[PDB]
Amino acid sequence: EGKLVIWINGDKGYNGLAEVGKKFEKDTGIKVTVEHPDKLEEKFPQVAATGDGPDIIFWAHDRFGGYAQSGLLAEITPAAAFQDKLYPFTWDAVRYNGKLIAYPIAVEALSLIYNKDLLPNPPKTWEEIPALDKELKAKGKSALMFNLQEPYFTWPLIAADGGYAFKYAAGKYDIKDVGVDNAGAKAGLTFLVDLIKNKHMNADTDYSIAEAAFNKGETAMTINGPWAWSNIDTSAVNYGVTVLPTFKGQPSKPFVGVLSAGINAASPNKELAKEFLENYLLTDEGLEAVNKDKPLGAVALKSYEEELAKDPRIAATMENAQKGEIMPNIPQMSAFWYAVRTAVINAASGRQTVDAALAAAQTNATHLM
Amino acid sequence: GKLVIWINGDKGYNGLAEVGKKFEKDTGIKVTVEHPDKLEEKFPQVAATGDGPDIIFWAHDRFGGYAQSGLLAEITPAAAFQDKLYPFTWDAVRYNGKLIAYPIAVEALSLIYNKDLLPNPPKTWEEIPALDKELKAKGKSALMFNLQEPYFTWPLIAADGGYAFKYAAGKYDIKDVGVDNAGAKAGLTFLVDLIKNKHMNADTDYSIAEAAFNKGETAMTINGPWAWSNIDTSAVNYGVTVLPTFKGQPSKPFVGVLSAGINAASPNKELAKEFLENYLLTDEGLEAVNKDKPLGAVALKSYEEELAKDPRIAATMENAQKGEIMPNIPQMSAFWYAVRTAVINAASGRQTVDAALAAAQTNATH
Repeated sequence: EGKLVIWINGDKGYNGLAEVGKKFEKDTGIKVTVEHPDKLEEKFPQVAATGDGPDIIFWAHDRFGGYAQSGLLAEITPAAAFQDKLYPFTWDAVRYNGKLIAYPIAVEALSLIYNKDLLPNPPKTWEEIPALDKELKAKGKSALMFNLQEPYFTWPLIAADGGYAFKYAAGKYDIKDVGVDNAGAKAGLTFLVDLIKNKHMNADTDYSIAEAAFNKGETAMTINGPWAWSNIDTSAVNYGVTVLPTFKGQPSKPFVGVLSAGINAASPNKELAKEFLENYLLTDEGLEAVNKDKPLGAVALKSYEEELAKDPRIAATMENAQKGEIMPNIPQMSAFWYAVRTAVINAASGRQTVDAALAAAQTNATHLM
Repeated sequence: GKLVIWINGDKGYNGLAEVGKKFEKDTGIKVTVEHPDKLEEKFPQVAATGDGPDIIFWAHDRFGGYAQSGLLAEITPAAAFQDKLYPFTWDAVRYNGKLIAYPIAVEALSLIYNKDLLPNPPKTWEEIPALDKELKAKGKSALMFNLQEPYFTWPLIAADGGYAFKYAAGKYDIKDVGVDNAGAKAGLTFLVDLIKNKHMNADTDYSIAEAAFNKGETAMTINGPWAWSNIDTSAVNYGVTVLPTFKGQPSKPFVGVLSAGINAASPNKELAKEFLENYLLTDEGLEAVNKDKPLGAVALKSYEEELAKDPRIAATMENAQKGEIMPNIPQMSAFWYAVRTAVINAASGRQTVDAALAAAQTNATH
């Protein structure tokens, strides 16, 4: 019953795509049918939900937003290693309401096309076109002709100095929507409290107790960060560092801290700062110099991370970071931490149930704003 | 000219100074690396009188507060530079849709395990109770970590859908159309002026422009990869390049990304993913399609690097990176229709620039 029906426009290389289909079939036994029906982008929303639509549709990204609005497309979830194989801006094109809803294939935009016999070296600027046209008109030619009837062609110029269709409103933390009190949080906290109730952990275990027990070889596992590594290195323990365990088949989501270099808005040296950071520091040699002095852990620069991640501990830090959440960069985090500290302690000890501790934390977090 | 850099005393500040010294050797500009106590508290105190360091190093989360006070300069790296760092690290230094710092390093909790006690650690939290029973029979325990601090316990709590504050995704704002602002008027006025001064004709359309270029009557045109084959058939030896700037800013062509979507109702979603990821989005897969009918520039970096040996493709990609992604919402239909009318009417004598854009603003909205 497994098969793939693929829709692509008749002006694309659908025979080429079929050849890829045939390779798939040869490897998997699964038959791939490539079709190019007329009006396929109109037909798709008509048939897709009924159980007679294609499995895969190829079209320009802009139409997929409308499809996504109707819930016609499956959220895709490629691994980080796969996402990194495509240009970031192409993933931006297939994002809707913060979800990836397609795979990017190809990229098209307008360019400046010029006659090399008439103009061996074309102009850099729009402003130089009037004079260039005067010069060419003296030989009975013109500088520039393009389609003025269709805004697609004239928009690039119009947009240049601040024209736009729709303002993209940036993503934002919503401080009135706290998630300490939902089903997911209750499940995780209940598992934790149950580990305590069942005597697999003690409620009063803290940083030092855990560190000592691990470094003295009394416990098989601990949860900690790169700051703890050197203390373990000096111990007798042969340790590894790995991805955190899943809970209900989902990754554990540690908060991620990103050591960042900000440029003072009042600095008269902003161009120097940019030059230093981009071209001296954020290079393999620059990060190496810093790392050698005191380890950075995992780094944001791909080329150097690929070198550092030969150490599995660094690889694991990065893997956990990619599965985690970026620490929110807002003042209200203080209220969250305080409320949550209390909730876990009270649940861990039996002073409150899980539901009442999280309920109280939800109300405290919001009220402390 | 100089650079004073602040970084915490627990970081590799001597290493950073060595980088500073290399900068000085090349530029003649001295870099001073300092690690004052409480530097993250000091910065908003002295930056806000305007006498602080030029560069400050700290964890990204503190920079949100700084950015709220306008203490940090918006950074604008080129596309080629942004691509050198992991996307998610740029997300960490974004505030109100602006990049406010450069990401350096990445820190997170991991599972640390004793290889002599446990050569292969558990993949699941659920398997820990049984593992602990087994280890307790030898006088050991499975797992000990800091239960007092939510930083350490949150990973588990978050796993099944706990979160601090809902991040509401970025979104096109349909009540905010920008066809009628100073920038749009500037661009359109320059265009109308090209017409008024007889450097272009109001009536020029796709076919007229294509014919004139392909017959060697005009030095330049603006067009996409779809037009190339018709030029190839002409006598004209052509090049393809980056669009001209206007007021020293890039022309921003709309970018179309040919995309493959998976039907939400499909019972074959895992097959689709396998086909797309591991057969199609590879060099050999894209080559098969490309050989049949050219794709132009491609999203797959490894194959784009091969295709971009053709300067025309390189130029398409360069323009695409400087352009704007075509908004993926239905309301674009209203924008195009309104704007089509505005440009035609301004280009002709039929309306002024201001009145044509004003009418288009009102037509787009609704």
